Amino acid sequence: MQHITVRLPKKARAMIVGEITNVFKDKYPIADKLKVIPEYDVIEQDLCKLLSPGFPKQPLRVYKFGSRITGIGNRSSDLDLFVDIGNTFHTFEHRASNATVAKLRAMRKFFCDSEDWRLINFIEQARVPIIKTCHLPTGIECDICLNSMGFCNTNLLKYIFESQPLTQYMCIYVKNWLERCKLTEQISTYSITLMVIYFLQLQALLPPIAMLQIEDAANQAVLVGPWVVNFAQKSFSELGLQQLKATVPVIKGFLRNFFAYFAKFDYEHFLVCPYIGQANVEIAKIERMLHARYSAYVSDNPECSIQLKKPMVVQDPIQLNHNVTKAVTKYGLQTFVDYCQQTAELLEE
RNA sequence: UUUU
Repeated sequence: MQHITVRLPKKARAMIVGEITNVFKDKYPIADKLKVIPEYDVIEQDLCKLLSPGFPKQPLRVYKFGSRITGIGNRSSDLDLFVDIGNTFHTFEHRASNATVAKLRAMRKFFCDSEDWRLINFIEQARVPIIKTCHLPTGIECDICLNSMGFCNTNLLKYIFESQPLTQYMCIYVKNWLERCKLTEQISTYSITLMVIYFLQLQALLPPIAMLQIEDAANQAVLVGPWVVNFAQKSFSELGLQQLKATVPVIKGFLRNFFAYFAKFDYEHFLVCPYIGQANVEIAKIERMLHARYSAYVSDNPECSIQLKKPMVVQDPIQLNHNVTKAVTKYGLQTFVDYCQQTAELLEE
């Protein structure tokens, strides 16, 4: 039924037509508090204590990432953890190597055997293989991986959210909207975070990521494989970008325009592109617009170019070969677009 | 297809 709009779910409708204050009165203070709590040090220490003996004579470092750490989490959020065993931080594996899978396999029995951890799932077939486990002393669910890129984009999001808090409020709202619309199986919280970032770049409220990664005498790249993962941490004052105070009216107006924008976006020809950060970035052109390391990387890993023959293209701003929405279907996109359209209408005054 |  491509000729009928998919009706916005009632659970979402009640939240939209409900006051914007109710959305945040509790959620923003909680999310900001959860960026740093002492439980995370316990988890870190316990994870090192656990795994060290299993990898003697190898450096071991734990890096926390994901929605808790960036400031859009809630009490039921997982904590994402990158375990770096043997200085793997700067190694990129689009799909895990057999050596990486072997390390993850060896880690599994440690969580099983420890009374401090409940093994929930062992997912070795994923693009980013993970161990899902509950840290029992704190009750916090942890996703443990061997891939540094999530930590890298977390540090970027943190800089963005701290410099321009409107971004953080918007991501908390749209995260909740996605859950109430039952879209999470297709569109992740991370995907819509990038969409918020791109929308605000178009409003001159956030920099293009590429502009933060100019390579010259004063700035060199931190490379994870071919990807530039660092960025200049300049004040927005120096970048020439205004910094807004989030108020309920300001937030509501930006959300209305956000949903209006993605309701009318031409997903057939354009991609959401926070790297470039400019309007109307063509799917047909993006691959020729990236740094020379991208072309070299694909030339030597030809099945690892960005997947552009997909209904919806949202490019990760650091892992430039990753369309984070590659799993969205034609009907999933129609659903999202229809929900955006109806949400924009309900936010009008 | 499963982290971000």
